[PDB]
Amino acid sequence: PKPTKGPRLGGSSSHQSALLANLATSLFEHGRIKTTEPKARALRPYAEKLITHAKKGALHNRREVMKKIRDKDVVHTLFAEIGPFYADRNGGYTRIIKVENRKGDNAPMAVIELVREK
Amino acid sequence: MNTLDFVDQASLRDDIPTFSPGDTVNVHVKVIEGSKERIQVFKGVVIRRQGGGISETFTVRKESYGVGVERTFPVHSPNIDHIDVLTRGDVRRAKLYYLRELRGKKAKIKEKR
Amino acid sequence: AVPKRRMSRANTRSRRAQWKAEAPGLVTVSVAGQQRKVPRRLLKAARLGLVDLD
Amino acid sequence: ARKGILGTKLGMTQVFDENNKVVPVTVVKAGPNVVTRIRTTERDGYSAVQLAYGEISPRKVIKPVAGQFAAAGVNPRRHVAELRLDDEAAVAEYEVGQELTAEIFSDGAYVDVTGTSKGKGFAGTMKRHGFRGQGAAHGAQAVHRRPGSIGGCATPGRVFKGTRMSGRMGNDRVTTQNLKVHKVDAENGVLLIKGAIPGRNGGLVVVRSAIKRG
Amino acid sequence: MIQQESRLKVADNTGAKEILCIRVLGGSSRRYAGIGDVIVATVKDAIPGGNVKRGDVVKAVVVRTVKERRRADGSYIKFDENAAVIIKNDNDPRGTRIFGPVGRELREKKFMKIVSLAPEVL
RNA sequence: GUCAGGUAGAGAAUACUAAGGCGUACGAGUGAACUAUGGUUAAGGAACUCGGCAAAAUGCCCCCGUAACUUCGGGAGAAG
RNA sequence: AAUUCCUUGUCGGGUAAGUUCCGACCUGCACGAAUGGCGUAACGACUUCUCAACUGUCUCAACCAUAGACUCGGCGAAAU
RNA sequence: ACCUCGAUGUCGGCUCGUCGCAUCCUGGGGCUGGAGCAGGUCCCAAGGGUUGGGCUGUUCGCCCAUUAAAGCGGCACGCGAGCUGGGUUUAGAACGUCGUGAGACAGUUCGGUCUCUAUCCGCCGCGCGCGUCAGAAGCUUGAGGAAACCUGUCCCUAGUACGAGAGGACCGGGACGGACGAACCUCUGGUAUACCAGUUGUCCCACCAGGGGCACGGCUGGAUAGCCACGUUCGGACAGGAUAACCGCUGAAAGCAUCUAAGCGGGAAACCUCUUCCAAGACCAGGCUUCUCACCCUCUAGGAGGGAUAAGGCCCCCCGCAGACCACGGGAUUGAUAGACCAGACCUGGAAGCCUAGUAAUAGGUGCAGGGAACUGGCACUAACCGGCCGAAAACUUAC
Ligand SMILES: [Mg+2]
Ligand SMILES: [Mg+2]
Ligand SMILES: [Mg+2]
Ligand SMILES: [Mg+2]
Ligand SMILES: [Mg+2]
Ligand SMILES: [Mg+2]
Ligand SMILES: [Mg+2]
Ligand SMILES: [Mg+2]
Ligand SMILES: [Mg+2]
Ligand SMILES: [Mg+2]
Ligand SMILES: [Mg+2]
Ligand SMILES: [Mg+2]
Ligand SMILES: [Mg+2]
Ligand SMILES: [Mg+2]
Ligand SMILES: [Mg+2]
Ligand SMILES: [Mg+2]
Ligand SMILES: [Mg+2]
Ligand SMILES: [Mg+2]
Ligand SMILES: [Mg+2]
Ligand SMILES: [Mg+2]
Ligand SMILES: [Mg+2]
Ligand SMILES: [Mg+2]
Ligand SMILES: [Mg+2]
Ligand SMILES: [Mg+2]
Ligand SMILES: [Mg+2]
Ligand SMILES: [Mg+2]
Ligand SMILES: [Mg+2]
Ligand SMILES: [Mg+2]
Ligand SMILES: [Mg+2]
Ligand SMILES: [Mg+2]
Ligand SMILES: [Mg+2]
Ligand SMILES: [Mg+2]
Ligand SMILES: [Mg+2]
Ligand SMILES: [Mg+2]
Ligand SMILES: [Mg+2]
Ligand SMILES: [Mg+2]
Ligand SMILES: [Mg+2]
Ligand SMILES: [Mg+2]
Ligand SMILES: [Mg+2]
Ligand SMILES: [Mg+2]
Ligand SMILES: [Mg+2]
Ligand SMILES: [Mg+2]
Ligand SMILES: [Mg+2]
Ligand SMILES: [Mg+2]
Ligand SMILES: [Mg+2]
Ligand SMILES: [Mg+2]
Ligand SMILES: [Mg+2]
Ligand SMILES: [Mg+2]
Ligand SMILES: [Mg+2]
Ligand SMILES: [Mg+2]
Ligand SMILES: [Mg+2]
Ligand SMILES: [Mg+2]
Ligand SMILES: [Mg+2]
Ligand SMILES: [Mg+2]
Ligand SMILES: [Mg+2]
Ligand SMILES: [Mg+2]
Ligand SMILES: [Mg+2]
Ligand SMILES: [Mg+2]
Ligand SMILES: [Mg+2]
Ligand SMILES: [Mg+2]
Ligand SMILES: [Mg+2]
Ligand SMILES: [Mg+2]
Ligand SMILES: [Mg+2]
Ligand SMILES: [Mg+2]
Ligand SMILES: [Mg+2]
Ligand SMILES: [Mg+2]
Ligand SMILES: [Mg+2]
Ligand SMILES: [Mg+2]
Ligand SMILES: [Mg+2]
Ligand SMILES: [Mg+2]
Ligand SMILES: [Mg+2]
Ligand SMILES: [Mg+2]
Ligand SMILES: [Mg+2]
Ligand SMILES: [Mg+2]
Ligand SMILES: [Mg+2]
Ligand SMILES: [Mg+2]
Ligand SMILES: [Mg+2]
Ligand SMILES: [Mg+2]
Ligand SMILES: [Mg+2]
Ligand SMILES: [Mg+2]
Ligand SMILES: [Mg+2]
Ligand SMILES: [Mg+2]
Ligand SMILES: [Mg+2]
Ligand SMILES: [Mg+2]
Ligand SMILES: [Mg+2]
Ligand SMILES: [Mg+2]
Repeated sequence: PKPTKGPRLGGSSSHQSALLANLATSLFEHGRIKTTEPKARALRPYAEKLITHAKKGALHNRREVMKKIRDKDVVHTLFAEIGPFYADRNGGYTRIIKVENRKGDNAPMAVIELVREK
Repeated sequence: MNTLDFVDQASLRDDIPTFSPGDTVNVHVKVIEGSKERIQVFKGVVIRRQGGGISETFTVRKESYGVGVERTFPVHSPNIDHIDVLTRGDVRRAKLYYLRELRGKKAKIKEKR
Repeated sequence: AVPKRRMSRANTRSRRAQWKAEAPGLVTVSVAGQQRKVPRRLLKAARLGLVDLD
Repeated sequence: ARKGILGTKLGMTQVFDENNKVVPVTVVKAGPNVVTRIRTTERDGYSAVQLAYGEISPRKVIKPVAGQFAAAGVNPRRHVAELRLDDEAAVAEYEVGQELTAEIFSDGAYVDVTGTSKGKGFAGTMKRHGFRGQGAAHGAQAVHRRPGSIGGCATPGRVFKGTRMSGRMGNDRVTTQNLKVHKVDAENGVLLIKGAIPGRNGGLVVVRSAIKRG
Repeated sequence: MIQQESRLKVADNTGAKEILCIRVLGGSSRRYAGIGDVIVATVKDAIPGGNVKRGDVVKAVVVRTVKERRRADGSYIKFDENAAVIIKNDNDPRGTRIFGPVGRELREKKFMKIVSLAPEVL
């Protein structure tokens, strides 16, 4: 999606990419994670485009998501559960809710989860 | 959609043939020589097409008396009255800038099948 | 550069005054049937039980 | 009299004249304006016409503004400005309620366009004031983009108010003047001006007649 | 778009075959010279048998430049090498023959002789 | 001071890796100026400057071919 | 002249323009023969002059990223 | 030899200026041994402008190509808590000269560390508080300031005035520029760290195929948005007032005369309006107008204190091409504010899988394919919430 406007999230351009990939893997694995608020705001669109890849079932889309994610259990669970689960939801698969600030650095925290209503 | 479409649909030109970079064309430009309208033909190879709709432009390259020449036109320019596609080229790029650095038989284009 | 003169108490207390904190604006939520106060930022997260009301 | 209208800057494109020359144009939506008030010397101290542009929901209108529009008799609009006129014979032809569109202007009409320029943030003296930089090599030490001298020694002993330094840039009223109206699309409520207009896209501009070239 | 201390291929048969710019004429403090802009130059290398010998300070006009030039109708003319012809103070070439194509802007700068003399005009 | 995996490689160089070992002790943000460290740059190409400082550039292997001068070894990886 | 104040000496070369440079001239303020004199191939992170190539050194600067600066939480100095 | 030796850093260049006028250009004139063209000299005029190189450490200066012109000066010979470090002024070495020597030389040559987190005034921007006799909001007037002002060539007038000839205008018109500035991103061009493609090395995804991590985004070829100049557009005006030098009119004192003494005029890039921008904390704190225009309690009834409110705003929330933070602007379910989704524009250049041809590397088809950020339009799917905090009036006097 649209790039980061300011300095990249993990401290460099390459760290932000792998950081997003790990965050998306954990979100798809557990269905809910708690991270910082900017990381969660960056992870929402990036994860939703992978979910869009999983919603439409083709070998080409599976290859694109394997390109980006690199975890085969998570790819299987995407295309077996999450894609079919969202066959009638048109976008907006995730949900960011703000939670209490961290203690060590007082970092604004947040939680991303997958919508389970329809 | 594409806000200024309603101001640009009016001046868009018909009768512009489909042509891609790599194509050999001759472009007929109408030119005034002391208010006397003559027609001058630039026969070359299309090396790019910068996308804009009404502001669409295309660049033609031609080797003339030992010096290369680039002529850049707006696709919907009304000085252009006619574009003839003579042959079709086989390229793998959208912008054949390397032709400015190659001279002669190495400035050749594969003939499209 | 280096301070030329020791700075006076009025001028010291003038911009020590700006180093203050502001109290967060709280609103009420009802959890487990009893009322608590939480920032409006954390209102939803309290309403679905993701902030630890001690 | 100095006619004018409020509108928005849609964008900019190009056209070709009859003699086949490309003309860069900025496109402005000079959408409808209702005049909401007259200013007169007998009452206000000067002659001017207050007119309103835009589309706004009445839910979003604050009660004083809604009341000021009710006293006029017109539905509220987002933006309100006014034209300074010169005399009362000029404001004889404006009445509270009536309309004015892009058809006030014509082909070849020179207009002055007032807008608000784009924000450039906190800018340094090279960007802001066109300062010459300093050397990139030959020994220059951490001064490749700094202003350097800002006065003289011990006389005057200060820095002469008005010295060009670095700070917030942009976001200012700008009037570009003697800009040709290439073509008024009368039916579509648009007018195409030869040149550039200050501000971002979808920003409020005031297109007035030109005083230097009227 | 030619600076001072820019080198231009001479494009007529005066005998010179390279020049270096000394000044751009047409105004005080001028910088660049596109097609049609007369410059003063020093001949940097010439055929030894010619009339225009090396080191001679001459007056030349640019006829083709590498940098693109916008035209009034929205079109552009761009060449692959910078070239000038050595002219007189009378605004006409010293040589008897122009080599290579020449940009069309010389016709509205009243370089009638050159435009007549170049094999084909762009 | 000792030991010295793989693949490119002349190599104990360099790139990536195995075993093994780390992520080393303030963080979270954020497109300000400015400083530092990297990158790219139309046209021109030393016009900069005390001075081509700094950058850019050449760079490897194999064939061909190499000057004035020389103390007859060289110069020489000349240059190309 | 690593030596010449006078001096930017004189003549030629080199540049579009030559107080440096090169080759000479001799009026050597104030060279000169083991505090050696005059040459000399090879060598030099030496000093000086030049050409080619190359370039953000420059015309004339623009943009991108990272570390600071900047904001939030923790700790928390200094010369004066 | 007056301050400074318990420290006032020294030349030239860079950056950035600022003022004078003793004017270099541009503007206005008087006299000429001024025919015209072009000058000489003096007077008035400081608004703007006043180039790039070679030689030299250079200032100075010599020269080269221009230019309307390439002004001279003050500001610690402006400016090193802004830069440099070629010069000069440590320590090394050498030449020449002086000295028995150690050494020395307003003699030369080669080398030779330029520190500092800004307290206060000053200056460039940005907020918080109170005030402008109720509390708010929209639009404004402008006192007072700041910005800007440059200029050439060609052509008509006119080969005319003038002149023997060569030569050749005043005045008034018309066209195009140079430098500078501002806004802008349609075009050109640059850049592109979550775009696309090719590709080398190595490791990995079991393997094939297809991909990924790392090597400056590994390198390479392009590249929409945004920022931008090398690009696009526009500007300096017109007119008026009062004048400088200068030119006068009518005119005494002084029967004639004189621009002056009484009075009346012409008169320049300088001054005042004019153009652009800031502007009511302009304390004479302004004007036009709209909205709310109310609800209690205590102290002891005189004034005060507290509280709940209206109109309105602020925070929280969703954002922005607005931005250091703050501020600013927009949205907040009566909703398209941002993300996703769908479509389009655009960028790359023809995905994967299959089939086929060839021993193969590979090529063709399916097929303007696949991928994809910023731009546009749809779409409440996801978040903009079952919300808190602020915030409204003594009277008196005269006139009416
Ligand atoms: Mg970015
Ligand atoms: Mg940054
Ligand atoms: Mg950080
Ligand atoms: Mg990397
Ligand atoms: Mg295209
Ligand atoms: Mg610079
Ligand atoms: Mg330093
Ligand atoms: Mg540096
Ligand atoms: Mg100082
Ligand atoms: Mg003072
Ligand atoms: Mg090894
Ligand atoms: Mg190693
Ligand atoms: Mg391990
Ligand atoms: Mg910041
Ligand atoms: Mg850099
Ligand atoms: Mg370049
Ligand atoms: Mg280039
Ligand atoms: Mg050179
Ligand atoms: Mg130089
Ligand atoms: Mg040189
Ligand atoms: Mg110089
Ligand atoms: Mg170097
Ligand atoms: Mg290098
Ligand atoms: Mg050889
Ligand atoms: Mg040799
Ligand atoms: Mg070799
Ligand atoms: Mg010497
Ligand atoms: Mg001597
Ligand atoms: Mg000498
Ligand atoms: Mg000489
Ligand atoms: Mg010599
Ligand atoms: Mg001895
Ligand atoms: Mg001796
Ligand atoms: Mg002896
Ligand atoms: Mg010896
Ligand atoms: Mg010798
Ligand atoms: Mg020798
Ligand atoms: Mg040695
Ligand atoms: Mg050394
Ligand atoms: Mg610039
Ligand atoms: Mg940082
Ligand atoms: Mg802190
Ligand atoms: Mg005494
Ligand atoms: Mg004293
Ligand atoms: Mg002292
Ligand atoms: Mg002291
Ligand atoms: Mg001191
Ligand atoms: Mg002291
Ligand atoms: Mg100064
Ligand atoms: Mg004077
Ligand atoms: Mg003057
Ligand atoms: Mg004069
Ligand atoms: Mg005179
Ligand atoms: Mg003025
Ligand atoms: Mg020198
Ligand atoms: Mg001065
Ligand atoms: Mg000084
Ligand atoms: Mg000075
Ligand atoms: Mg200094
Ligand atoms: Mg210093
Ligand atoms: Mg030194
Ligand atoms: Mg010594
Ligand atoms: Mg002795
Ligand atoms: Mg005023
Ligand atoms: Mg600007
Ligand atoms: Mg665009
Ligand atoms: Mg581009
Ligand atoms: Mg990618
Ligand atoms: Mg696999
Ligand atoms: Mg494979
Ligand atoms: Mg790889
Ligand atoms: Mg690894
Ligand atoms: Mg790339
Ligand atoms: Mg590129
Ligand atoms: Mg940009
Ligand atoms: Mg009389
Ligand atoms: Mg008289
Ligand atoms: Mg004041
Ligand atoms: Mg007020
Ligand atoms: Mg409110
Ligand atoms: Mg708001
Ligand atoms: Mg799309
Ligand atoms: Mg394919
Ligand atoms: Mg959209
Ligand atoms: Mg209250
Ligand atoms: Mg009172």
